[PDB]
Amino acid sequence: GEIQWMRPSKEVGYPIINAPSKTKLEPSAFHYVFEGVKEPAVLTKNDPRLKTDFEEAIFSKYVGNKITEVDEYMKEAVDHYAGQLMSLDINTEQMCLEDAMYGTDGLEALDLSTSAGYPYVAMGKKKRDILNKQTRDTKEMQKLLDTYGINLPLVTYVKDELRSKTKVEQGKSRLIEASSLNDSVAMRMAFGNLYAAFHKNPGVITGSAVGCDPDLFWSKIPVLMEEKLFAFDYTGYDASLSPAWFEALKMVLEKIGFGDRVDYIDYLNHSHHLYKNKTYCVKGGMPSGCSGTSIFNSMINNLIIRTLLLKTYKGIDLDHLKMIAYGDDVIASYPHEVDASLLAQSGKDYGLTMTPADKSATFETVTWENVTFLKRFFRADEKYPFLIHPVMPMKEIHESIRWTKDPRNTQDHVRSLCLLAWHNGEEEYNKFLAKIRSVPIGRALDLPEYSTLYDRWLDSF
Ligand SMILES: O=c1ccn([C@@H]2O[C@H](COP(=O)(O)OP(=O)(O)OP(=O)(O)O)[C@@H](O)[C@H]2O)c(=O)[nH]1
Ligand code: NA
Repeated sequence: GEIQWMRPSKEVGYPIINAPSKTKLEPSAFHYVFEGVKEPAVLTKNDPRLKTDFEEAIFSKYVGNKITEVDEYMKEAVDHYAGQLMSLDINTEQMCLEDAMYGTDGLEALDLSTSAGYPYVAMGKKKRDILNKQTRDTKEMQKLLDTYGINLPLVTYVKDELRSKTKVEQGKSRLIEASSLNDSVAMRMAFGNLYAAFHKNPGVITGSAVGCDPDLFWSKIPVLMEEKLFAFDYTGYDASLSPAWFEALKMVLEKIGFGDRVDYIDYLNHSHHLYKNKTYCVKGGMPSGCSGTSIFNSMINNLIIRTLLLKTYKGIDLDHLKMIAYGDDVIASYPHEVDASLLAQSGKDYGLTMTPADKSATFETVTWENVTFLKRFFRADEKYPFLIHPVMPMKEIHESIRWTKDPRNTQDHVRSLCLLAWHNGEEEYNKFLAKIRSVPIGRALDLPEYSTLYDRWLDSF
């Protein structure tokens, strides 16, 4: 990923974009009842907490484009992955505007809470308008697709969320590159069934985990993996992607019946962005707020791991590479041990910065005891060991519960945390509930007891 040029949006006929300057995150009723060290992320250059320029920091994620062409290894990776996806009979048909907007089996309806994007954000019009849950009115939308047409600019927003102190002092705030409602609808029509196929098949055939339900899926993973597990973290995955990785992605799409509309991939790759008063053009880099970002990032991860393996171990048998990705997160396996540190080295050559799994200091062996996927561990249940517990650390839950963005959603926010929390065991869960109930707001909440959660879990399989 690399910014080719940036300049004043007025110079090119674009309206300044208004983004709230104040966070919506305030201490919650549980702020002092639990521990935590995270604060809201910097949303402006004027934040007293800053210890370096904001703009330089938020955009430093674009480390550049390391590779230019798709080499021999990448091409092989493409053939293999595309070969696997082939076995899913993915329906190559387009998706009718109705299903793309209000969803169908395998695909959820569009989310009304996220930015409608340009030009709407600058016109003040929102999603509530165009979309009618019970109506299913294509008309208004359909009309808009002719008036403004696809392939429109991406509105860049600073993600309003909790970050470590360092990420606050270093302006390391994440940005949200939002796509126009028009594009989201288009792509969902173009790829709609690809998404559904992926959502309906989390595992090692799609090599994807998007759309999965951790409570059920965790018990299926161990069986799918090969003997030896390997993993690693990516630093700035999305922004590090070079155009070549997008071409490889198009080759996969073409090979499975979507060559028809691989142009859509070109806009993710070479893209136009609006941020505040400035406008910029980026070469490479997966935008964080487009339709499919998650799935396309996972597909690219499947090509990356394959590529690094072929480049480092001539003779490797990709048929026994069992991996599952969720964007940049990944959990992989092979019948034989491999040198992650070595693989990370080849990774640099492809423009990927890979480091020991879970901020380790060195690349150590990956086990079912220390491996994490989506910040969650895998823990077999005491009573019935064949059922696996996705275990989110309590630290994560503690940090989250200490803040709020809307007191109206306190019931839902805490309930959600409870559904992640109990997998840590009855003792821990009850200590968690106790503290929640040690202040008025908590005592008024309708929270599930351990037993109720555990019994429900057992019956869900
Ligand atoms: O809206 C956004 C923007 C960015 N991101 C994602 O955040 C990642 C970079 O944002 P982080 O600051 O969390 O990235 P990191 O993974 O590079 O941090 P390290 O562990 O290496 O210290 C990028 O790889 C992108 O995918 C989102 O998930 N959503
Ligand atoms: Na891009």
